Amino acid sequence: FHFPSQSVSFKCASCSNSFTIESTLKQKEITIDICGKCHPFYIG
Amino acid sequence: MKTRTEQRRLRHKRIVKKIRATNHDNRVVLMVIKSLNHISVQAWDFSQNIVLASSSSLALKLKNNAKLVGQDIADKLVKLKLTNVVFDTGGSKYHGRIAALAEAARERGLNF
Amino acid sequence: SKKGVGSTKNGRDSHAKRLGAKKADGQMIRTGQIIYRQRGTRVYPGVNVGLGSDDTLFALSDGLVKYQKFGPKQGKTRVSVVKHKL
Amino acid sequence: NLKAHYQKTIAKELQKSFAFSSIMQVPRLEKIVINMGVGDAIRDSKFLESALNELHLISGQKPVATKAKNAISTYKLRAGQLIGCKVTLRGERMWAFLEKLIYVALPRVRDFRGLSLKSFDGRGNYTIGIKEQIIFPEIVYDDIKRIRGFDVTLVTSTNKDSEALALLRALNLPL
Amino acid sequence: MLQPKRTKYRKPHNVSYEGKAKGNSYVAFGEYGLVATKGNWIDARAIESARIAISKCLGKTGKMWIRIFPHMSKTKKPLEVRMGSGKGNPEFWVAVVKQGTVMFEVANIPESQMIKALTRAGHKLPVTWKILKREE
Amino acid sequence: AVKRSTRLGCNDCREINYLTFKNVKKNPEKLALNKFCSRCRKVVVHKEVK
RNA sequence: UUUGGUGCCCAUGUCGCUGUGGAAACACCUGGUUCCAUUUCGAACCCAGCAGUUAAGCACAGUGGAGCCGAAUGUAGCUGCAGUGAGAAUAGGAAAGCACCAAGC
RNA sequence: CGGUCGCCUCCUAAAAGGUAACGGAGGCGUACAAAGGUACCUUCAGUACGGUUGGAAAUCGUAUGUAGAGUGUAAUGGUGU
RNA sequence: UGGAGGUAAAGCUACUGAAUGUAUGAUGGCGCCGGCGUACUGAAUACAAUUAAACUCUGAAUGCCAUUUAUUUUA
Repeated sequence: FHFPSQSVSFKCASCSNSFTIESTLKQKEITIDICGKCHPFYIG
Repeated sequence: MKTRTEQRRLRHKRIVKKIRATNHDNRVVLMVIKSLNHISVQAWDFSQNIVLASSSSLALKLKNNAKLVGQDIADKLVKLKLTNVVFDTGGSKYHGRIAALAEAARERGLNF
Repeated sequence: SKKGVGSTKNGRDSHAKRLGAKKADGQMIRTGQIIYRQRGTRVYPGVNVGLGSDDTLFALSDGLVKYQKFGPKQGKTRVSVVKHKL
Repeated sequence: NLKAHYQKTIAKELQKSFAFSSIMQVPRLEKIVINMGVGDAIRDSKFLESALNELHLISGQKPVATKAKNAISTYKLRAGQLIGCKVTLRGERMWAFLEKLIYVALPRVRDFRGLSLKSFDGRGNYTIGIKEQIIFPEIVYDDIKRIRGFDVTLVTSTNKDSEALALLRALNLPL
Repeated sequence: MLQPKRTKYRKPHNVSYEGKAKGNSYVAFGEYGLVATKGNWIDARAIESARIAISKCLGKTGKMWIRIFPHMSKTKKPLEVRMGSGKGNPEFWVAVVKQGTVMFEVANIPESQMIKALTRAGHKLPVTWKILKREE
Repeated sequence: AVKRSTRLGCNDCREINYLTFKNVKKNPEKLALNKFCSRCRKVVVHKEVK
């Protein structure tokens, strides 16, 4: 079995994309600048 | 394409045929269908392409845990004296209430 | 005049172990009797047929030999010792 | 969680928008495959640990590599010689990784001007292929020494590519 | 000459073929054919001789095909050598001819010129020439 | 001429018991199988005794 | 018998499409909620249920279409020098059929 | 003497098989403690699509064909859970 | 009568291989400007017919073993 992967939250800087979901076990709250509406053509 | 049912059917048929071939003296055939609601079992005698008895929510012993779903058909088969059956492991692998049902044959006469 | 002549190739007919229809339809066959000899599983044993460690088909029990065509094309041949009383 | 949210409102919206003879011909997803083709691992790139490790990092199932389809001399492998790593994604893990894929990975795609490359096979699949293995924050660019990505694939039981396209359009994926 | 790419076997037996005409009892694309009154083993030298004689005495706008191309091989032994040691030697490839097979099928040139062409090929061919009409 | 079979003996009586084919390439070592022995009438782990 | 189980003959019956019944049962679906399993996990496998369905899984009519089979005579074969009769072609056929159990009966 | 001395794959050798040849087609003097058994699971290769290197093939997800893959061999057939 | 052959034979787009006009004609000769069909290599099929003991989609008679009534002879 894959080594357990736990719940991680998210925080963005230019979009404030907050989403919590089970994922990789090296991170608890991924804070980044580019996520959600940050890419020039992420809109839509 | 596949709907996770015909794989069960194909495994189930291959294994019942192989186990019928293991014993040259063909006995009554226990084919069991692990349905999503309950578990159905039928005594197909592979000498006339017919069924001797059945057990399911409609036949006997309403929906299966309920080990009597196999117990009743085994009792019907020991009224027929076709024990030591060519017992199919089933396309649905031998786990869960089937573990209760399959050995329900052994506890009720089918000495396979 | 002879002082030597051309050689001979390895081209003479290969003889195998004696095979064929050892038993035929209509006669009772007995257990242990060699009913069919094949080199490679091509003619398939049916019921009550034993396959030894030579791809040699003999009678596991007594019966009658039967060669039947079946399948999608009537091309597959099954040899079977059908249960005829000894 | 995207799982229950989608399965309740978005699946029903897709069913009722373009209808069928039932409500189970909805765009269906069997699993999610995550992939790392590393054939130079045999040719001493990092000896197969890179794919296993990083996919395991981005996995939900125990990573199992798959034996090669052929035997080729330009990239040595025969009779097995498992190349790369592969993970299937079922149960919770499907939507668990779809959430990060659609919310985090999508804006970080270098070529993100509308992901409608028609990677459909016309056989009810959608084969997203990216040459940047750094698409999630679940991976650091220190496992492999080559330009690398993933050939992930959305799969459908009843083969219809438009169903996968509808899945794409309704999960904040610009076309 | 006219030569096949390969033969089925390097030294095929000169096996007897008792039966009747298998396959070509007629032409395939021509309008006439040089059909023989016998079936045997013939080589490419007579094939080329008859074919080019036919083409020389025919016209131009007609089309030409050879139907039963040389397909097997010929095994012939030199002479003044005592009998023994098996077969002979592989040599010129052979076109198997049966009772009714056609070698050369030609089309789109005056018909009586076709009859004459097949006759003069029969001069250049070991067999007695036989004329055959258009078939498929 | 040459042999691929092996001569195997029981480890309890030293008699010669078994003669069966034996892979000599990928199993060049002496074979130690638990097969039937007659002077004790039971399955015992035989060994190559020669 | 509507409908669930699938044996059994084959490419006619193999495929494809038009669609139809599902009301109980059935399949998907609800989830990984334990038993159980993944050569990797809820994809099977297990659970314990059906909000839903005739699309698919199941079954049921047609589509002579791809495709199957290919009749008689003759034909080689054969071999008293005719039959013997292929093949192959045509006609035509078939869209499955052969039954039990179980509930809708 | 050339060539030969044990064994097998095809046929001529005339349909059970067989079948002579100084008849033409290939070799072997073995290989697995698993390639045995039991059980459960399990399939085409190829080809195609679209795809991180990955080009035609690797790579994924399929469709695909249903035996031309594979099965120890020389060749034969056989083998579709 | 039963079994199956694979001999003979039609056929080999029903395969193994050579073969031909016709169909896409890629693709390379040949030039052309990633672009283009090719003097030709030209795949395999649609179509066309082929050659063959070691080719058999098919495919006999004969033959073969068994079969039951049967006849010979005291072998």
